[PDB]
Amino acid sequence: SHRKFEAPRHGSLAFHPRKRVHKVRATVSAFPKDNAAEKPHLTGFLGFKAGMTHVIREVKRTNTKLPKDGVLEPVTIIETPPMVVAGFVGYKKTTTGLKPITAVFAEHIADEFKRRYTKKWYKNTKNQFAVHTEKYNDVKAKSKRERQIRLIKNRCDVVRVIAHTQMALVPLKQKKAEVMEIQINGGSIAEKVDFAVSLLEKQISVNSVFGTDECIDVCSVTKGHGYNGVIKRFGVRHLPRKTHRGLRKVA
Amino acid sequence: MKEYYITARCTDKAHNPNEIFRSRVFAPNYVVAKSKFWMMLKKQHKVKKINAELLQCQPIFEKNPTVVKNYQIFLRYVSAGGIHNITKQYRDVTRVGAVRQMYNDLASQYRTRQDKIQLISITTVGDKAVKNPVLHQFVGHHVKFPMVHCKPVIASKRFNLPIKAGKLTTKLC
Amino acid sequence: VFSRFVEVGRVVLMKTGPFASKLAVIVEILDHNRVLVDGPQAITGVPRQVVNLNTISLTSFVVNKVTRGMTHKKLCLRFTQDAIIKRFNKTATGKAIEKRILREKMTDFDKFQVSIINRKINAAAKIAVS
Amino acid sequence: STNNKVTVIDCHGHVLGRVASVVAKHLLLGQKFVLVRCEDLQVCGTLKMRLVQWELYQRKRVNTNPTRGAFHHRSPADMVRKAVRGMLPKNNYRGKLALKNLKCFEGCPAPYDKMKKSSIPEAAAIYSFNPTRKRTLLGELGTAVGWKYADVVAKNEAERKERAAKWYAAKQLKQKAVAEAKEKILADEKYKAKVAILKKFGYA
Amino acid sequence: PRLLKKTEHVVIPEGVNIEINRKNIKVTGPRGSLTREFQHPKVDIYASKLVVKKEGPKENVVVIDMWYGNRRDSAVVRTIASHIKNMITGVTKGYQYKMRVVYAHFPVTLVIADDGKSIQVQNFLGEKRTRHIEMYDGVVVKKLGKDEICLEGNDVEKVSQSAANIHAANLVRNKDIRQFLDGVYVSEKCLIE
Amino acid sequence: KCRLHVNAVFMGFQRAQRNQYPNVALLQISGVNTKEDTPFYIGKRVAYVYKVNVKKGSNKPAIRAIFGKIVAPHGNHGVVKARFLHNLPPKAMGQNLKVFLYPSNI
RNA sequence: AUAAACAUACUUUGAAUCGGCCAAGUCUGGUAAGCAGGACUGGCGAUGCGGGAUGAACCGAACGUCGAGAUAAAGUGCCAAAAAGAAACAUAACGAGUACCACAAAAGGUAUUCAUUCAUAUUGACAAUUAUCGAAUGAAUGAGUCCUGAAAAUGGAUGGCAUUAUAAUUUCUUAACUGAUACUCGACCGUU
RNA sequence: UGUCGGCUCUUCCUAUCCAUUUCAAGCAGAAUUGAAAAAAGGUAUGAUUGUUCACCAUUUAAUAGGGAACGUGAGCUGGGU
RNA sequence: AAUGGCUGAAAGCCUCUCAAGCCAGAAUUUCGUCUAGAUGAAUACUUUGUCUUUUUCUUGUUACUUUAGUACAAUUGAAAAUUAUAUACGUUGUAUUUAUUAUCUCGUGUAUUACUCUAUCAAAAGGGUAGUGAAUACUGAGUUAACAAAAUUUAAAGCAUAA
Repeated sequence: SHRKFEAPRHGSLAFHPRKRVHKVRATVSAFPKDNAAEKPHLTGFLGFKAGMTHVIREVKRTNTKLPKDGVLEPVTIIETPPMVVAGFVGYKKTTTGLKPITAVFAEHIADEFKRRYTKKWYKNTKNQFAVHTEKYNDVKAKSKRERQIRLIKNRCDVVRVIAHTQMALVPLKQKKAEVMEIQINGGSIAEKVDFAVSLLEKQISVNSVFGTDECIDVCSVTKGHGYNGVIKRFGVRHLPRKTHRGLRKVA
Repeated sequence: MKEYYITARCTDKAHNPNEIFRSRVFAPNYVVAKSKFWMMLKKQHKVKKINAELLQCQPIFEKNPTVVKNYQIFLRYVSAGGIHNITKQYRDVTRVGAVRQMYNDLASQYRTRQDKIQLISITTVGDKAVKNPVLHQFVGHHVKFPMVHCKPVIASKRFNLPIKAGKLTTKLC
Repeated sequence: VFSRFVEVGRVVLMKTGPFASKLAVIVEILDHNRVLVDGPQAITGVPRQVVNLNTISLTSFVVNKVTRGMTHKKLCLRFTQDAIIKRFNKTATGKAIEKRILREKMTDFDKFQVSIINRKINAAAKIAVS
Repeated sequence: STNNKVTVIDCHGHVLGRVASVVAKHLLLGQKFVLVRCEDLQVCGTLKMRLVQWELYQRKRVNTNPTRGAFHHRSPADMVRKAVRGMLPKNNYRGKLALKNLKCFEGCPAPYDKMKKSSIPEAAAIYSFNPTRKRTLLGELGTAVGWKYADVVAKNEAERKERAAKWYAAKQLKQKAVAEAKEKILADEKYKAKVAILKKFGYA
Repeated sequence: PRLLKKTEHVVIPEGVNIEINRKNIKVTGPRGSLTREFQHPKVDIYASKLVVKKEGPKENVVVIDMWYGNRRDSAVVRTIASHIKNMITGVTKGYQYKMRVVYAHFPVTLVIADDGKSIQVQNFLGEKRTRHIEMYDGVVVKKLGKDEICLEGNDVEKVSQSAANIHAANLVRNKDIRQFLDGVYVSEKCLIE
Repeated sequence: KCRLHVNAVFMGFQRAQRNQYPNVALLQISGVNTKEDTPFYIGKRVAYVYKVNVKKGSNKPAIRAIFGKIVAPHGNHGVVKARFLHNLPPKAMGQNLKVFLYPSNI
């Protein structure tokens, strides 16, 4: 028999299954579509949410009935200290999606970036990138790096810079940095690698990436709530008071 | 298909025993030829096998199975609706050769099985008497056409390999 | 424009059956599927018969002044006058037909020398090129 | 003996089902097959007709749990594997072993781009099709149903033709030189003893 | 039924050069160059000479030949022959399509770009949306007179389609079209020369 | 040293749709594409030679064989019937079988 | 005429059983029913085996334990043992595809193939522009195939994969082939 | 095999009520009527009755018709039977 | 998609096509975007460089330890496209497994190679250069074989140290 009355289904199936993530940082599953008729630039950043406040702002839109003295809006504050670029990677377009080809790294690597390659740092030998650094200037290694740069310019289509935060500038207790791959959208692959190489060991600020009054996307992990029932998970109707064995369930 | 010459006579009160029934029957073998022959007698002269004597049942062979001839088969067949008479022309070198064409063509275009067709007669017509739209195009003396999209021929099943080497080509032939 | 046609007088080449790799001459066309080959039985041995076009192949020769339903006697005169056998044996198929007959009578000793001799010649010819 | 070689099949200008029947029979006979260019196969039907069949195919899906449901692979190399797998024994060791000896790639990867290629005369589209019957390439159909890598394969194939074109021209020059050097020493006076044997059997 | 041989031809005038490479006819004439592909797997297109008049002499022709084939496929010989015939006209005396504008109460303004590769239709039936309508390569619009434009080009398939594209953008919707006889219509189809 | 045999594929036993008779094994000799090329091989020796990874201390051979004879054709595509001393192991389907040249009648 | 001596005629004592069901070139009641009830026969029950994918009844054929050989129904692109050739009307479609069987009708089409009848067919019919234009044109009917008609509830069923001048359908040719616990020959076990 | 209805909830059918795209009208406009594609999204609040059903008063772009063991009792209620 | 059109035959005309070839057209389909996600890839450090099993230490993994056994660089595998395919020819008629004249010695230089190795420039190459070796052709000559034997593909025991 058909349902007597109709109503929209509770919850969205665009997010089923509701599996919780493992890493606090969330990776963007995409980047803005590349345009090859512009100067290379960075298309992403990474900040730490501080809190929320409210501002009174003056309406500049025309043909609107909003008050002339200002509208109250909520705003989130995202503290974004400068990032450190510690390498770059080239990607190639194959018949199984992007496949990274090489990852050229800088000569000097901060201890924040080294902590990402271990689990018990206080027991580690902390020899990450030690062989890379000690032999950086050798002709055997310098020749290999020039091959890696030339390989990307010949057989790659996507360049991303491996940039990491500096946890000393934030009130968090975590010391290990957060690493994010930021794509370079711009001219030919020849000058993308040229632009990428110039950024090694340099610091990038959020103003170089985003402009003024710019619309952006935000990717993050929502606040956790643990185990929950169907009324909070899916917003279904609570059962009448008379019900045996409980009210807050799908009948 | 083979052609037979069958004769018989009826020896009873109703029929005088001095009139011989002849026929030219196209049958796969001489047992079927007699079976067709007896039915034509019973359905047309009330002559039954138990009151008749067969005289001759001889095969008939083509005199010149090397001369191309245009045939004209007059026949009647039974459909879902009723019974019709058809006249179909065929090109072949033997009388039996053309009849097998008629049986195979009727069973394809008209979906009519062999036990619905009675061959009334078969004659040989002239070159200009052919009226089949397709068959009329090949009766002239100056017929000529290139056979395109030829599949390459294999001498025998001996060289029929499942997987070959290289590429495959048709033939302008 | 197509070069080889299925006409009257066209010299065809049987490709299967008991008369495979034997020449024949079309003297009649029954329809789009069947032709009457009479490759002179007094010359090549192909009897006057009707064959399907899937079993034969065309050639580059047409016998001059062949009418449909030509008799065997007059057809033989036009076949030798054109000298089809002389002309056919100089073609790529003609030499391929005689090659197959040459190879099918080899013995194990015959195949031994050829494999040995040709291997040296091919190796030596490769050396001579800088 | 043990046949460790691979029978490379160039799926260009073939029929999808007819290729599979010949391959799926010979996978059960111990042969290892690699079908390069499984995106150049042909299937009977216009693009409109092929999409209706795909729309019917996509409907088959477990109602209570689509994650368990029939998995509809859009890549042409997976259309061929599915078609081949339907002609192999199901749920036994014999069927699974024969499937492990089959691979397509949409183009021609590094090892199989320089191997000798084969053909299946039963599956050729020039022997089993009316020329006026409209057909559909697997790659063209795959793009319609959501196969994204139709442009990578077209780019990769383009550079494989430019590399082979110059290799073929270089090989042609060397072959002409060797061919003309063989004629000179076939006609030499010292080699008459050997040549006389070759002329006897028609080799030379 | 199946025809053993269906043949059609198109005569080439003096100023037209035709070269054929695997059903790919390229026609070059006094006005320009035209190209097309006839991907029918059962036609044979080739140049030759053939006497086409009862008492006239030989002349250069392009012969479209199709052998044994059903009437579904035998009908394409004359279709391709007509297509090649239109090419010869197009590169010798190009095609022009005169389109006239009809309105009831609201005048309609056509803003033709400077290059002639685009047009603009405004105030159609008092609407505020403006229709652009691109033009195919080789087709040029121009304002002939008052409430009239003509399209100039060589390919009759490009010219006619562009004219129909202009009409198709200015249809009356949700109204009795037997009363609202508005839009741009093709007055007549003729040759530039 | 030399090749004195022709490889044949152990396709499977003589069978029906739902039955199987392992007394007779079907083989596909290489180069025999029709049943008229079968009369040569009717009677020739056939061997299924396999390899066993024996332990060091075991005196059993590391290469064992099962022999048999080709007895009759099977179908029009040059498939033969072979009967062995012991029925072939069904794990050996699709493997290669040496078809020798003796008993020679040449 | 044919067959019949482990033929024929029995006598005595007794068991179980009398809920039946199915098929059909059959019938009666009923709108009909996998409904109810009958005449004749064959089956299932009491019965496995090969085939129809699967199935109490359909098709072949009825069973001691086996070896080899021809066969039956029916099959021969792969699952699956086994086929090659010939001609056609089909096929731009979830159209076609192993009877019982698991569905489709009336009706319509300037869709297509073939046949019959009639008229125009030339020194000139039809279409287009009396002339040119120069070979078929028009009408009616019948028989096959195709398309519309053709809408149901979990996602799915020519058995599946697949085919498309077929690997579909209708008919053929070839002293082609495959295959049952039935047939022939042989060995052994038991009854007579 | 827990036998009505209601409540809660998901999914499915189209023989479509609305929204989208089209053709026709005895379609001037507005409002309507007949039909095609299309089932991805929506399709209400109450008085009386245990009612399914019904009949009223509104609101809405619309307040369409049905299936899932006449969906759903170790999901509820027990109004009816 | 429905639908409206373009060129256009069949059927000299007409026709959007129960023809080939195109365009416009949906809350439509597919890319793009979002969520979960298998086989994977790159980089960092620790190793190892012909190979395995049974044991064994550890929370566990890798390297590691002992006793053996096993192989030792050098002829493999690519035209593309079309098929009514420019003209000519039809090059016929057996895909992989599976195309080397038994072993060794003596010999002279030259030449060759999708051959091996070294150095170098490059390179996600059957790459270039230079050298060396191997095999082959010019192209030989000589020794030996009789009975026997001509086989790996992997077994068995450990926890000192490091990550």
